[PDB]
Amino acid sequence: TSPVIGTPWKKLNAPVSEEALEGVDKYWRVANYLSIGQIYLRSNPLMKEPFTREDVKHRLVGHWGTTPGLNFLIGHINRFIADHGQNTVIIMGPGHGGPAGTSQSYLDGTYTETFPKITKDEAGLQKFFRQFSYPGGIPSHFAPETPGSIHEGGELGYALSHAYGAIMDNPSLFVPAIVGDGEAETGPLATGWQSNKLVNPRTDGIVLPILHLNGYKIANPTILSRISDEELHEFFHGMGYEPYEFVAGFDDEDHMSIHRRFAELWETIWDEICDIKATAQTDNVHRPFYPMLIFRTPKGWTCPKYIDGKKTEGSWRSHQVPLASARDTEAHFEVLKNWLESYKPEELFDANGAVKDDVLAFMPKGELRIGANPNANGGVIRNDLKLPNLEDYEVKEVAEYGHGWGQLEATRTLGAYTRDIIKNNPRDFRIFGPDETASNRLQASYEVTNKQWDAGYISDEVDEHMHVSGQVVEQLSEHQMEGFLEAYLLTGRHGIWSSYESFVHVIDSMLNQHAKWLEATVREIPWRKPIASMNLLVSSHVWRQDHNGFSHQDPGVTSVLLNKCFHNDHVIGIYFATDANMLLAIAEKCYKSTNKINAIIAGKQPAATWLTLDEARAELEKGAAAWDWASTAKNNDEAEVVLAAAGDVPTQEIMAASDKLKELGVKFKVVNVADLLSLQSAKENDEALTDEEFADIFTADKPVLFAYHSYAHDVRGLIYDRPNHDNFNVHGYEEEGSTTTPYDMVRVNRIDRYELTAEALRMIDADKYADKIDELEKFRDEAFQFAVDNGYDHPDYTDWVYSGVN
Amino acid sequence: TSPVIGTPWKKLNAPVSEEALEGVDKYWRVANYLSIGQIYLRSNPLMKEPFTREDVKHRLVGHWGTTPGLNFLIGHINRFIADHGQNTVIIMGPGHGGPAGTSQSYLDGTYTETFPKITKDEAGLQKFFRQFSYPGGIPSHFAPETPGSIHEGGELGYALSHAYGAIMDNPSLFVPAIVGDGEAETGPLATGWQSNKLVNPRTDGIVLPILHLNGYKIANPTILSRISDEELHEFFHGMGYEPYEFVAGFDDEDHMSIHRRFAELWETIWDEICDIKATAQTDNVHRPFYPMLIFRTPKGWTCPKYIDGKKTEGSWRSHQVPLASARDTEAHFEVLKNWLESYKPEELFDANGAVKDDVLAFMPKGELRIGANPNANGGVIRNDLKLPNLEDYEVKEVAEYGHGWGQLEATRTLGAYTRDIIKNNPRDFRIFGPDETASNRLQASYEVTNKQWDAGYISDEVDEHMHVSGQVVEQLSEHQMEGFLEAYLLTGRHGIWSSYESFVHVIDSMLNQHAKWLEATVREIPWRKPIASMNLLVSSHVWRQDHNGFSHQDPGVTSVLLNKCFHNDHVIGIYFATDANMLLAIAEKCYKSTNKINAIIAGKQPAATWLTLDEARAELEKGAAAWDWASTAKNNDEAEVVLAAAGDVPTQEIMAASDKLKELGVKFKVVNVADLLSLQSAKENDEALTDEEFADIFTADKPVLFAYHSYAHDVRGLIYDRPNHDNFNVHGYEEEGSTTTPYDMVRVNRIDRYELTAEALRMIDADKYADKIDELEKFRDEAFQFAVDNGYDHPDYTDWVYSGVN
Ligand SMILES: Cc1ncc(C[n+]2csc(CCOP(=O)(O)OP(=O)(O)O)c2C)c(N)n1
Ligand SMILES: Cc1ncc(C[n+]2csc(CCOP(=O)(O)OP(=O)(O)O)c2C)c(N)n1
Ligand SMILES: [Mg+2]
Ligand SMILES: [Mg+2]
Repeated sequence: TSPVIGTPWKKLNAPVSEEALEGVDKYWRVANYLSIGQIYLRSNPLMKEPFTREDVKHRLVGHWGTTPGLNFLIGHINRFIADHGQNTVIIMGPGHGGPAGTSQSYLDGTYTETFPKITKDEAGLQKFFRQFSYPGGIPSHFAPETPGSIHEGGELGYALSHAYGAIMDNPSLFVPAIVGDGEAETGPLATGWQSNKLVNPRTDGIVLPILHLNGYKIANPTILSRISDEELHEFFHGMGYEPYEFVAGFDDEDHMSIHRRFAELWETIWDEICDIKATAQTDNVHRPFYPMLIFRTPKGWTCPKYIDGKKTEGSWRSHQVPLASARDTEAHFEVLKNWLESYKPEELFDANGAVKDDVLAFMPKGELRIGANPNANGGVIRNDLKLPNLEDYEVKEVAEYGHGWGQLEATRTLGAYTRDIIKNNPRDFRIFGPDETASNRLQASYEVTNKQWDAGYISDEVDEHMHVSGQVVEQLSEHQMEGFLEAYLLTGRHGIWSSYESFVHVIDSMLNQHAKWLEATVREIPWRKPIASMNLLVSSHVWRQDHNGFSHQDPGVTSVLLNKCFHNDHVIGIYFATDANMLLAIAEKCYKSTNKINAIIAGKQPAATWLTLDEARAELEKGAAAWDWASTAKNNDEAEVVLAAAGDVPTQEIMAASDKLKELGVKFKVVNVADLLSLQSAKENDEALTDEEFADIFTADKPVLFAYHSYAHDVRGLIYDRPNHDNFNVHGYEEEGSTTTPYDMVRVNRIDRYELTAEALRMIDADKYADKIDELEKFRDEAFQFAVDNGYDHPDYTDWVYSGVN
Repeated sequence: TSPVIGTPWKKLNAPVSEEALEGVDKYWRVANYLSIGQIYLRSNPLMKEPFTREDVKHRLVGHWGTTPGLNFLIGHINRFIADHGQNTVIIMGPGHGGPAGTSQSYLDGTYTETFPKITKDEAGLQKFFRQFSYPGGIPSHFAPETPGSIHEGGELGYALSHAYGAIMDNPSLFVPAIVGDGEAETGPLATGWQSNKLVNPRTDGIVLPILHLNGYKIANPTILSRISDEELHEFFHGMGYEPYEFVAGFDDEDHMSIHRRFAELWETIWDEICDIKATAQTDNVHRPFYPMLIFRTPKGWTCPKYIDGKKTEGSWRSHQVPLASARDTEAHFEVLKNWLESYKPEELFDANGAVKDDVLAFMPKGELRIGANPNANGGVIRNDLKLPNLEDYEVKEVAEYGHGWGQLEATRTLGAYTRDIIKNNPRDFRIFGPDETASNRLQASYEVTNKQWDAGYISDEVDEHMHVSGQVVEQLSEHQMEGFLEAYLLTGRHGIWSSYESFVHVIDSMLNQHAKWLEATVREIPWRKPIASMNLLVSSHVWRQDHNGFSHQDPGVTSVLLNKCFHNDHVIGIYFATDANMLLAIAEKCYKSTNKINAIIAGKQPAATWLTLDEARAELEKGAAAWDWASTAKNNDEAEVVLAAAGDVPTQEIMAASDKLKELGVKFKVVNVADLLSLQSAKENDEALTDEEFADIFTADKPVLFAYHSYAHDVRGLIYDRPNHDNFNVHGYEEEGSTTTPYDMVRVNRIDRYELTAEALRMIDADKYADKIDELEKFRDEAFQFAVDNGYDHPDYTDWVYSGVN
């Protein structure tokens, strides 16, 4: 559960003290000095003479155009957290301002705790300076290695979705979400503005969006900064916000005059937020206007105004590095030396090199710190889900009526299971879906919870299962759902989210980024505890898009997921639910797991059930298993072909083809691969099937016919070094489809039962079976003409039931 | 060039006639009847008795929740185009309202022209009804097979970007962009609202956004419909629009009263647009507020109000199909019969079954029609680029100083070439980039054009190369850039767009969709003429992300591009520019091509040049070629290894390793693969290298060491059936990186020169070369410790120049 920390939502009821703002100004100066020492210096952190070009880095990498503004905001937020005792997580949208975050971690004392070799003295300062963006050092962005970070910020557009996710079901947590003005042009964040219509001020926390409007992107100005102030305020008010505006640094006003002004504006905003929270305890049915801060400052605000006669401060020329070579001229080194001395570090550091005590007296202590806040490290919060007994949801008719029974929909079983998980776990488990929960048949959870909706209600003929609080969030944006769930998991909670297969590509970037958060975490960051897994139910898949057609058919999610399987990280799982029982086993395993991205590919269509629960779990631990009840060959020597399958429709076609093969006396084996990554190379993947086990499943000399859900490229690229891999003949999706009957969909991809039987016959003896092969091939065309003439699939195809049903 | 059609931007200066609105109402009724006959009927289109359940489709697929609103808007737009003679292309954002578009194509006469077997009589109406969403029929969405369509609309969020792209450099074209209210929640379209700050009213056309606010998504209401009207107008005004609002169908007002009211509102909006256009001829430096229409209607507006006691009209229950089974009960069939008779088709069709003449008298004729407009079929507009002589831009120093000369940046050559293409082709070629044109070194085009920017200007110390008109558009959104370019090509123009490699994933969906527009076009749609290719310069690639690090390294674009290579469509090209000359040849070939997606992967870093222009073109036509100047073995028999490469950094490492191999007497071959898809299976890909050519390039028995830009999975999945494929040892990206020196980046991926030399030595004789292998392995660690100690890469690595430089 999310803990209550400090004294939440308290008003100051006093002026901001002068001593605190003294401390805030000194903090800002020292944070800018650290952020510059990191970029430029490799030695001599405190500029003991001789300070020469020997002390400067050979290759200057990093960013400065956002760092002083971030340091300003972070120092003021630190004063605020010390004063109010607020439970606060900062989300840094422009993550390229990494030196700001590392300077915070260093100054609040958490960096030395996490990394003991970076001491708080001259040698520790030298190591801290050298390690930024260095061989064998720390990254340039706001990284998982950086304490106090739940968001990398490298790939832009997801500060707001992550903020609204982090506050969900989390009522005491305050999140200032700093948003770059260039990042605000990206598609994800524009729609992430509208997510205050999906949170409740009573049951969820408060997100304060700080638009960091410094006017410029890389080498280009931002649209928001160059439209009129009337337009900007009108725009933010049309999205349910009260815009506040702060402008600074565009004239010669004294720094204290700026710190004081920001203190009054900040306390005004805090009082509006506290009023909203206090009102929500009585009335939470009508939405408030949350304050949001527009923070207009010059880009690179403390750097030299002009360098080489080019406007540097207040321009895009300060984005990455002013003084691109302070190492190769004497004039640029003098500019750099003057820039470092303009902060007066001589008074901010003591003799031994530690930041002076009066510079950090205004700082929060203990669990209130940014790097120490448990919501930033959501693995220490996390507790296991309390799971219902799986046998309660098993489809038992397979156990007595025989394999292949029924016309059930696989995802309804997961719906019931997830409903009871929600029942056992309220306020820790949440279901997201881009308008598609009821189309993936996960609506059984409406028996115990509602869709959280905080826009207007109009009627009850149209607004069923909607409520101002709920455990089902549903907005038509995959970016929103994925950012919500990722921030939900990163804070310590659990969740599933469902989607159409073809639109998972919309978040290929986001998944990639999350994998990079996991790949980095499992490799080099032990102090970050495991978080829950990102569970993605992929349904309404390529083979059954009757209503939509070719635009909704693209199973390429498997390929993008296969690219993140390296160095024994195991941060990826791709599971194929052949039926409801296998889906139960997969979902149980996935809900128990940690630090992974689990894509469970299950169909919503009426499909037969093949396994019992014990059989499903037994197939699960191996990933691939032989179906002894479907095989006609007792041992590996007898079979004239191995028929392997991965996916519900490929499984159905393999089984129907096996029925026809039985009538011709063909001895074959039947294999089902539930988990794709078990087929990976044994030396590469230590949790994949060993080579002996793989050869036992697939006969070394005998041909293997493989029917696969996605593109066959993904199977062939995975088994390349496996034994008997030359004989594998993968049949997968082949970018051929439309709106048409279900048999046609598999016909045009050469994955129907007739084509599979003909493929197996050709693997054995093309000459002996020539007449039967011809008969099958002309039957495919007759059965297509049947669907054209009559509008539905052939009775031979529709009515087929497996021979193993009693 | 974009043609001027009709009489653009003319005011009516008269009331809308009563006869025209009579026609508009009759059109709306007949369009609704056709849109229902398509979904529900397979026979008896005009309901001659006996009209029985025999006449209804077995499987009812399709959508209705948006179709009557679309028919309303389209009929009114048709009256408008007939009256004003406007050059108009409609972009249908909710593309699942396909029956509306097909009903338009049928009613304006273009459908019979394109498809002669769908006549305009009873049999033709029966075929038109049966073919919708049928085996062997037409798709459900607004498809390339549908005349008058440039946008599929299946995957949501790109109606607005496509509209603003279609009007760019196109001053007489009017685009009403119909936007679904659910689609408006998606991330892409939220930022596509802000694209009126990137178009000029003088040089570009006018986009009118029609928000089709029917209140509901699939099974969920929309955020925009449930916020206050004040908020909605404030929101649209903060984005530079004047909101107009129309509300209809929510009471018992007469249909004519609605058509009249809409006529008046539409002419008011048109007069504001015409005022904007006339003002722009004198003043185009200050941005106007373009009108946008908010079209509030009930979802499924003419369907039965209640079915099964559930609110159907004005609800989300009417999204796909009311009466999910009008075939399986008699009551539902009676509901359907009453629904069809409520339009009074008895007076809309004549005896022979044609739509009556007075129903379509108000319709536009000739080139003004939606299905006949040349901007919808942008292949008939298209003309070839006038290309500068390639030899003008060749890097000639390779020809005299020897291969491997220099430290040039490859993309600057493309910058100059593209600059001269822009010079020869203004107002037909355009450069897009998500804030990254100057970071990919394409800024040479600023010598002949400017960045188009129509927000505010503040200074000239920061606003260089910006102008209210230009051929370089640059917004920080990959969705925006890709939609702009796709609508630019679909209208008949040409373009390039550049991006970081890691963020191309942001548009994996969009590329997929465009490939589906091309796969469908090259297979079954001959009447659609070829459009220019989508040219994507992928730069700032994985191997040289010094400033950014792990968050900016993901070369997975190659994998998603490989999934669209089927059935000899050739709609995909993946090219690796090994140096500037190869880049010139690739870019020339790509600019000449049609109906393709060409990803050109080129580095912006200082890299050596290896080929002359003639050599580069000679490598180009084959895709892969042997470097005879780098090989030490004269024939295929002598070589003890083949070193193949694809990519500038892999090429550099192969060449440096070849230098070390030369010192040990190893006989080897050197191969460079410029085009990835030539390595594909010969039987699958008729334009790939034949099997004999492939075996000639790669020795059958000899091991092949392959250094590859992207993940090795993509190489292994492509050569699976090729000869000698067992001996291939692909070395690619392995998700291991950070901010560090360039040698470290290739060190941690086992793709550096030392590791490649050791790999080749192990392929030959591990025992004989054991000491040398050990020496190489410990040198890698020494050269990494050098970078850690000193901050830059080893002199042995940095200073290395190929031995072939004179
Ligand atoms: C989607 C995406 N496209 C491009 C980039 C490359 N990039 C890194 S930083 C940056 C500019 C930062 O813009 P803004 O939000 O205005 O930041 P600030 O002014 O704080 O530097 C860009 C385009 C990215 N990180 N993500
Ligand atoms: C990105 C994306 N996510 C999901 C879908 C699935 N989908 C198809 S139609 C639809 C609802 C249409 O919403 P809206 O724009 O409100 O349309 P309308 O009210 O006109 O039906 C959805 C979610 C999609 N096409 N694209
Ligand atoms: Mg900015
Ligand atoms: Mg809608």
